[PDB]
Amino acid sequence: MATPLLMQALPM
Amino acid sequence: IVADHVASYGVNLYQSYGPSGQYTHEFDGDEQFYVDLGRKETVWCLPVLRQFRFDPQFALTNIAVLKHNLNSLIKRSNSTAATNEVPEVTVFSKSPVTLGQPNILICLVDNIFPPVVNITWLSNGHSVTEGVSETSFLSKSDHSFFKISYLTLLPSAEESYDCKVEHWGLDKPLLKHWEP
Amino acid sequence: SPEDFVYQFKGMCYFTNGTERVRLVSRSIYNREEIVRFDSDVGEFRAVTLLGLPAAEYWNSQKDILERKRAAVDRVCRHNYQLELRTTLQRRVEPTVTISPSNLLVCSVTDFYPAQIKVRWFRNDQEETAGVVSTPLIRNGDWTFQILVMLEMTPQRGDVYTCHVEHPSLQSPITVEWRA
Repeated sequence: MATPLLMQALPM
Repeated sequence: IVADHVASYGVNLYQSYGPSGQYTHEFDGDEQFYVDLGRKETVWCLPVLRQFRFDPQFALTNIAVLKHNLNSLIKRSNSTAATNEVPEVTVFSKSPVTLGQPNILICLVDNIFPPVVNITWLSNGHSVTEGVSETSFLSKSDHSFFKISYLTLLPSAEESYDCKVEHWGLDKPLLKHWEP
Repeated sequence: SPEDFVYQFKGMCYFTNGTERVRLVSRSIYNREEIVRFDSDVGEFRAVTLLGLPAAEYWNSQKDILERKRAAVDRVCRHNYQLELRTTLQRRVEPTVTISPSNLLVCSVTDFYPAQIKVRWFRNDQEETAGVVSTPLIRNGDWTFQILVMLEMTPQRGDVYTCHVEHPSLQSPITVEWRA
């Protein structure tokens, strides 16, 4: 891939 | 934590003052890109990385979550506001100084909390803004930040500079001086 | 001084020996207080302070959120490392080495990447360590570093001082000499 992935913030 | 390499994918920041957010990825302490939230545009900070694609929408979604969490936490913390730290300011050149060879002045503002700061440059007592740029707020493991400002110049005996730093943790704007 | 309430979310990956050992820690931080984190070594959310307890409890109770966090080490960390391998981990920038007296001799090693570097001072054929102090690595913020390595000396007749620099961007050490 040429695509960095990210970690998703979760809602409280 | 011991490791050969450390990355943040990403550093998400949101604060009530402004309010304002910041979304970046860091690899080994350097900024890979940031998302300009207002323009919904990814801005790469290292040329070789421009071959990649990161959809700014992903950052907008994360920052929206942070905004919702921040407001939940303000009340539960009994409105415990940020403590104003004293930032530490250091000014140095990128390369050894030889007069008439282009160089860059670097002003490192470290231990920044909260991440609100004004970094300006004075060339012979008067403010200048041409040739000035800066990093985003870069994260640290103690959860404070640092930021670096730059001033492109041609070193000469007749010119000296100051990095001027404004922050709530300071009594007065701190002035760091530099001469060739 | 106006008040500020700050929220941070960091999605961190710690790499050792390529992707042989990878540890993911996502941190939720109120002001400067880490309040919840997911550590892939632990495998569930853990509150760090009372402020983050209901978040951790709530997040852990959602099995799908949990399964996604547990897979993030492979989906996010190991995936992005493949991009780093083609880019950040191949970046090589060769240091410039300069010796200048400030007695005290200063070896400036400027504009290198990556961070791994070894600077040694020699007097004649022998390494000096007793009278040597080095700055920490100085991060320029533009994906280069510099470092200053200083030598306290009492120069006798015929003394030859050598600053010796090893770095992954060089096939052989750089050597620069200086005589009183």
